Amino acid sequence: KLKLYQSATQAVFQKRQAGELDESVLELTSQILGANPDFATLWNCRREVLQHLETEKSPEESAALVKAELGFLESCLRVNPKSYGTWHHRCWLLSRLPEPNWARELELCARFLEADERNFHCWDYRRFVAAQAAVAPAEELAFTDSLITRNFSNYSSWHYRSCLLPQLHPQGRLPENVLLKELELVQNAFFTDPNDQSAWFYHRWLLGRAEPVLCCVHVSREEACLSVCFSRPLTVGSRMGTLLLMVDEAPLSVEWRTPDGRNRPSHVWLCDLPAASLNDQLPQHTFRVIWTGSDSQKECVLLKDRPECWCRDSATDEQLFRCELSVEKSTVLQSELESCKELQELEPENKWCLLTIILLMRALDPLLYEKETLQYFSTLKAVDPMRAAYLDDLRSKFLLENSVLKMEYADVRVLHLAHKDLTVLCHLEQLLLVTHLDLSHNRLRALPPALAALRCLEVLQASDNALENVDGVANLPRLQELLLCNNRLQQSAAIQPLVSCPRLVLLNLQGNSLCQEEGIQERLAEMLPSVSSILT
Amino acid sequence: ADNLPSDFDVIVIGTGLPESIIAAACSRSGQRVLHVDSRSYYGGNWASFSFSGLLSWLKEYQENTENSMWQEQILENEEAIPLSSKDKTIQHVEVFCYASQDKNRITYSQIIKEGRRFNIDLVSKLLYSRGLLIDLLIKSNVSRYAEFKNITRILAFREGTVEQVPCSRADVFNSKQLTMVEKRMLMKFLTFCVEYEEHPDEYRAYEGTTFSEYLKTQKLTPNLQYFVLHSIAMTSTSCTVDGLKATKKFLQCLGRYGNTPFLFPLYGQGELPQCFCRMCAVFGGIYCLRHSVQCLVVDKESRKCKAVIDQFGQRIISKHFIIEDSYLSENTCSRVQYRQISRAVLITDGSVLKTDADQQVSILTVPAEEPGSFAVRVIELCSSTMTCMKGTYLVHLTCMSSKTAREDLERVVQKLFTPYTEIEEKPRLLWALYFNMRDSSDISRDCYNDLPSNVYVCSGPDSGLGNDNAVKQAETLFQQICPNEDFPEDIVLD
Amino acid sequence: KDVTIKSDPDTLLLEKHADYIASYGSCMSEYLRMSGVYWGLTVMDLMGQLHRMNKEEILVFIKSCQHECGGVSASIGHDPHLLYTLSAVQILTLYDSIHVINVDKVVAYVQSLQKEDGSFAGDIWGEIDTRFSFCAVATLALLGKLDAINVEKAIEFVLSCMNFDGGFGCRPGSESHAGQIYCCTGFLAITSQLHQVNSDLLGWWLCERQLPSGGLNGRPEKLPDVCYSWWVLASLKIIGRLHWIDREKLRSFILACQDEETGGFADRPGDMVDPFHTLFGIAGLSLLGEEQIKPVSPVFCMPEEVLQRVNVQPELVS
Amino acid sequence: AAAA
Ligand SMILES: C/C=C(\C)CC/C=C(\C)CCC=C(C)C
Ligand SMILES: [Cl-]
Ligand SMILES: [Zn+2]
Repeated sequence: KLKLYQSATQAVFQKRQAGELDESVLELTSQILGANPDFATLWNCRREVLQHLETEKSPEESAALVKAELGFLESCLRVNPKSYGTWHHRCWLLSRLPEPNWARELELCARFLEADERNFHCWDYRRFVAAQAAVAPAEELAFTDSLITRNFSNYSSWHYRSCLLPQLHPQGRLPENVLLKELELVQNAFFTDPNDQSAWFYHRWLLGRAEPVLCCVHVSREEACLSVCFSRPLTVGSRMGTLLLMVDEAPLSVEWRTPDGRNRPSHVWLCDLPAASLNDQLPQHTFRVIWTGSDSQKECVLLKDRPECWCRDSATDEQLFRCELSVEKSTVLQSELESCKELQELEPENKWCLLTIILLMRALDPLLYEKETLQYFSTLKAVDPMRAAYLDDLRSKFLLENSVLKMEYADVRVLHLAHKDLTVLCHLEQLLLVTHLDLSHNRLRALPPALAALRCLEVLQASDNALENVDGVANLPRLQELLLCNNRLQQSAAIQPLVSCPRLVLLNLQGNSLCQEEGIQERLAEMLPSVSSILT
Repeated sequence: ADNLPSDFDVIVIGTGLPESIIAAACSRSGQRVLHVDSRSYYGGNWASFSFSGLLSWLKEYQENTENSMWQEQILENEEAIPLSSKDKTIQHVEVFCYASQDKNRITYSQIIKEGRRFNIDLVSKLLYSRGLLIDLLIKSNVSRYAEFKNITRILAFREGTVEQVPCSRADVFNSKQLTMVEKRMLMKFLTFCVEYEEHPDEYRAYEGTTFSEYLKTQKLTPNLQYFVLHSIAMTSTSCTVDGLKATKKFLQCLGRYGNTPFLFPLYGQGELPQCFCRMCAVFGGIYCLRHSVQCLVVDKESRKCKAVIDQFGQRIISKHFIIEDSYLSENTCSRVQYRQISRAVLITDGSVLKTDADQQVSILTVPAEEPGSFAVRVIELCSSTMTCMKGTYLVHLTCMSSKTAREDLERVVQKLFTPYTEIEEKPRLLWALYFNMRDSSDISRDCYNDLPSNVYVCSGPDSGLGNDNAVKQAETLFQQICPNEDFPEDIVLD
Repeated sequence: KDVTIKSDPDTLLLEKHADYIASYGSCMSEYLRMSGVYWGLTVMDLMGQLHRMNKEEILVFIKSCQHECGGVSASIGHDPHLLYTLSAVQILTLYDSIHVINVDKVVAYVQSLQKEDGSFAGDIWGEIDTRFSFCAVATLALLGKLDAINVEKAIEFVLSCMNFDGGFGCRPGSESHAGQIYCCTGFLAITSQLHQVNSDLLGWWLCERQLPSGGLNGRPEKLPDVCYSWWVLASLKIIGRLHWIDREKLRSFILACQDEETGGFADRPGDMVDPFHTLFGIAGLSLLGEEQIKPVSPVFCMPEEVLQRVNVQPELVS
Repeated sequence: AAAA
């Protein structure tokens, strides 16, 4: 069966088209609005008629029908807690009202929050009421510590804490003091219940920090080029700010571009250098880059007979892959780790635990737990097969970092990464100074555009991979040898991008299907006339 | 009362919990019932007493007549069965008054003065969140006549210290005593117990050993073992599948009304019987306190009880007769084997586990040690329970007895409290009471000598923590009396 | 740990769906018919079956909804709202009849909804929602009018809705939700701000949405919905992490959600089917590569065809 | 047929 509920509707339209901002409709609305609380149009007509007495009719009808609503709303929410329409009307109503009845709000909230600890509509409304009645952050920070102890799956709860704690205490994610505490509060959140993603996610976010920045300044004499690398991708010459160059303690206007000249947000930017900034009139030249908008400043000096000079921020000295745990912190984490291996014995198939065991090792001593970390990924890859791709790129990222750290420590520009089963490349913007890069024997399916940051790359050994795309090789100033034997370069069009490598002389491609095309050696010589030797 | 109708469908003698329930069932069922009791108060051995009421009660069991006049009323073709004329269920009544008369010191006169602020139960029992009685209370709405309060904690006494036992998800979390590792083991294992049936082969091999030998093999520290064994499972010998069934009931009760499995009637357990008696009255039941019955008038031929004769000589006819054990002659019960319950009722000036929020009903379990010794459960009541004056706690101890109540419970009491004295860290004991109650529960009806078929017997309390026994026999009885018959907002809390 | 269990519908029933949507409209759904038509039309189109819908009637209906303020209402008589405004521009954009409504008003209606923080209210009754920061930017984009608003400010707002886990919620402070990540990543793509999104982080949170049944949910501790398949995959494609999902497991789930009888797709295997999920089911398969569904745009949820025509297609993440 |  079915009831003609539409009739009441067509009625409200008629009883409106003229200007009946009365109550004869304000009631008929509750009729449809009861079943279809998502019929936004109605919440309007109602929101209309009734504001036609909130400045008109006697306060003994208005202030009265006022509460008459706060009752109706609860009645709607009861049957439909999830509904942007309802909750909005309430926000609207409780906004207009002259008297701040907020007191009863923080209770109506706790009411629905208890019924459904996972109703974002309610937490959003509470956030509203809290902001209105100016509830102290600490006050709310307690409401969460309680909702967390009783509940088993409270993500909305931890999420909120992530917003509250920052605004209570302004390296680490939170102040050493607040941090070490919050950790303990979470360490048992998942020990009590490890099948609660919540605790696990929040826990990950607690091991990181934020970034302030000019992270490198390189100057090649032969290229008469000055290269600059930023912490994150920004756009020089626009809001964010721009770059100023000071050569020999005097400004020098330069144009700034990205490797592909499209000048979109990027880690790398560069400018050409005039003869004066590189000639012999002085025993040396001083370059000083100043990024406004953060004012990060970098400065390097180019001696009379040196081919290049730079000023880079060591990933190590900047703790980008670690965090240099303070004697105290270190101990709490070292304790955090051990406790987790136990949790694994009890909960062997808990992917979250295994994973967190890895993140903990990355936080303590990435290089030390290298053998271990790799063993856990194996374990993890087995218990959680659906995230094999994820784990792989993650293992790849960490593997890269360890290598970068070794290179910085060894103080060289050769980055070895052969036989690491790498599936992706990361932090390429840290590689700017690298001259030789070996990425052969891995599972890379592509060299990425981000590879453009490698302004000193002379040789690129990427043989034996699953490379199907080599687009990121484009625009590499110093690239002279590009080895790509045995890969998956199918068509010769996949080599098109290489015509942007002005110094490319050796191009080994043997092993790719593309060599099977007829006249491939001739087609390529046409396409890359500058490349002296092209083995195919 | 001295001019009762001469006809009734069923007569109930005694106002204990079981008799009361059954009395209500039959009234709601359309049956005309006459409910009488000898005492001048409701409840039999389930009764509640003010302090003055308690003093009188124990006094009549420390002191120690031919009146057979109904004989001229026994027809030629009839036989009579004399009932008991004196109650012999309480024994070894021992009392101690440590208070000053018999920092804010409480004196004996204070208790006397405040005597009505007390409600000492002879029966020490907690209500289970989800048990037969609680449902019955709700389904019959008898609960309307009573408010309830949640037991705010389970406790364990070890190494001469009282501590709180973590038993809920929230407790384990906040606990700062369970090593991170433990919180997992416990939480893991408990989640198993509620579903122990879902893992038939996770204990199967142990389906033939001590539930304590089993818990020794599981992934539980010894600490957590004690907890699950005594504090949660509360099982004394106990079979492996027994502790599981127990812990399961505990866990399925946890949460329903609070952070614990139990409730406590406001004003005491003694209120429960009176609730059902009220319904009984509501549906036409006729009540008579201080109204004893002399004998049962058995029909010489059909051999069925056909009526009774009360103290006023009135001859009252009924179809059924329910009689609480106590009201039967030493003869009728010459064959019955009984058990004895050791009881202690202490009045103290402080909680066993001192805290900032001192208004709370907690329960402790002291595991026996001796072979024939049993598990002693001590239930501490705060004044808010409405069973004792402000500034004091009413602590009840119970256990199946070996010897006299005092010999069974004195040791525990001396380990938990210290006798008050002018020699002005555990609470102070101001007044202790020990006594033994007869346990006539779980006795086969055929053990009674010559009672007609239409005469049923209700038992008194049992040493069991809850009231499932009282509800069961009442429903069993209701089966035999009213065949193919039948026995809604929930309770109210403090 | 609460996931569904696929029974023993493993094959894409194109025609069966084609019939469902083509026969749909022939009750209480009216308060959103504009978007309703938009789902049915878009899905049919992705199935090279757009010719089975009354363009004329739809076009007349669209015009009938553009109220004298620019905004478009879900249905004739109802109130104008960004949502139905976008749904309509889309209907018209894929019907190339984008001349039926007053484009100048629509662009006015949109800017008239941006606040000083950059956000966008749903309608005149001020309902700030990143869900609407998308509708605005998407509508303008499909009209080459993305300049009408304060793009710099609208971006600042959307970025302030980023949570500790990489995702985005309804408004500053809100909880990361799948449907809200789509709108913010879609808006971030349209406004060339993807370099702000943290691909690795949000990408992880996003793949974790996939349960053992193969399906995906909208947030931690929830059941898979074939509709979150679209919303999660689309966000993944935009941020370039689509390879982090198990294409197969998901393909089986999505396929199971279809009624081998009535046609169309259902939220979960066995429940009722509707046009909303029929679109996101077909849409989801499209993003995973299917030789029977035209490539769908992971930003406008329309045929990548229709979008290459209007020459509107933000470059996604590398 | 939507919700949130
Ligand atoms: C009722 C639906 C939600 C709360 C999820 C929010 C997502 C949207 C509103 C997407 C609209 C955009 C298009 C694909 C046209
Ligand atoms: Cl009980
Ligand atoms: Zn859905």
